[PDB]
Amino acid sequence: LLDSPIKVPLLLSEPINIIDALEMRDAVEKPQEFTIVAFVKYDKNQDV
Amino acid sequence: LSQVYSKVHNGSEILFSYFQDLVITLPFELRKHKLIDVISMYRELLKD
Amino acid sequence: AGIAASITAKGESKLEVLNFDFQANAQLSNPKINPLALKESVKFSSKYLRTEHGSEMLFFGNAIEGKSNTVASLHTEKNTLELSNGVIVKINNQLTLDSNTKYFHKLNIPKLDFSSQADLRNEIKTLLKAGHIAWTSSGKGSWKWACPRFSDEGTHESQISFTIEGPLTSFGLSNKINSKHLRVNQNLVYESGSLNFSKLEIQSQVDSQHVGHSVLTAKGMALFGEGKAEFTGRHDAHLNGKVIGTLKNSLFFSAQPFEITASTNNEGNLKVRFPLRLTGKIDFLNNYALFLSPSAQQASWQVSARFNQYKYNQNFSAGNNENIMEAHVGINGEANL
Repeated sequence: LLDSPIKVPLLLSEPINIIDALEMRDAVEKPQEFTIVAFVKYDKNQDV
Repeated sequence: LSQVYSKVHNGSEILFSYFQDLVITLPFELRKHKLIDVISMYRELLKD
Repeated sequence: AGIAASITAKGESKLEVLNFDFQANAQLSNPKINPLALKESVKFSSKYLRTEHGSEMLFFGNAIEGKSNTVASLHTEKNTLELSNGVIVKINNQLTLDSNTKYFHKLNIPKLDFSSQADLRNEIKTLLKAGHIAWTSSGKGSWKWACPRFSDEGTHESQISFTIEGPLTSFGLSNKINSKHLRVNQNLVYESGSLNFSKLEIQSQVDSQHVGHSVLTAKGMALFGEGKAEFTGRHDAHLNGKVIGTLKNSLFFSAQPFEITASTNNEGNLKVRFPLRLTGKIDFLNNYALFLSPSAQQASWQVSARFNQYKYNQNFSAGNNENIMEAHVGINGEANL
């Protein structure tokens, strides 16, 4: 259920499934991988 | 009536083929066959 | 004071159409003595669609210069669409603008042997000044396509001339269009100087093989203060095809101080080819003549309407004179049974 395609719809209709383009044979027991990494920083000169 | 129903059935068959093509090219647990059978029964219902 | 804002967003997957390549940049500059410069450029690239924009605004006090272009282009197997716009605006003492717009498409659907193409240039040049207006544009475009249900080709040319200076208005319209089946020229001229006169002139010339020809010409000269009106109204229509005949309309008059005369003349000889080889014989004479004076007046109206085998003449003529009063009614009509 968690292996469904994820995309932003510029074109809503998919001529080929993203999984099909990925060529996987995903099963229920296959651990799908997701990792989000975000960094944010605001810089103030210590030279006052 | 026969001609109109034939045209509508042709359109429905095109849609069914497209949907089946999408279903086959997607990961699934056990429901591919169920959907295909539902579509076939729908075609028979259309003919009736 | 300046701010640098740059963006690079890249969402990647398969189905290249689904892959976009976005970039946006923004730069601002502002010294204490307030000449301001602003610039922008935004880019996205996905196989399905690509549109590009760049705008750079400058503000040197009284002097402001605006440049901004945007061009989009669609690319698919059946068709490739192309739209481009460039805008140049500058404001120092007058407000003059130009905005060019090129459109293009080339759509081809070989499933039914269909090909369509159209290039349109839609450009505006406009100048604004206190006491003067200079506006004009050229609606230039052409077309072509060959489809079993529909096939056409031709060129369209529209020019719009407008201008203001002092208390006189100048406006010139002239449309010239050519097509395989329809050919027509439409010139229109108008001018009126303050509260002095009014010049109206019409030039319509329509060309049609199936219908025949039709000519409309008419001209207007009205002078104010003295209350003179003198417009010349004429027209000739040749009818060909299912309806064959001639329609002529002469419209003459002269409105003058204490004198007004109207001459209307509508004439038509029409033979309409109905289904089953039945012809309607329409022939009518509708003729009018009027005169007006403070002491005497007259009105005459005469109709001679005839259909197929039924003919009807209706005669009426009234004349006001101190010597004699005219009052007669002439009614005559025959209907074969």
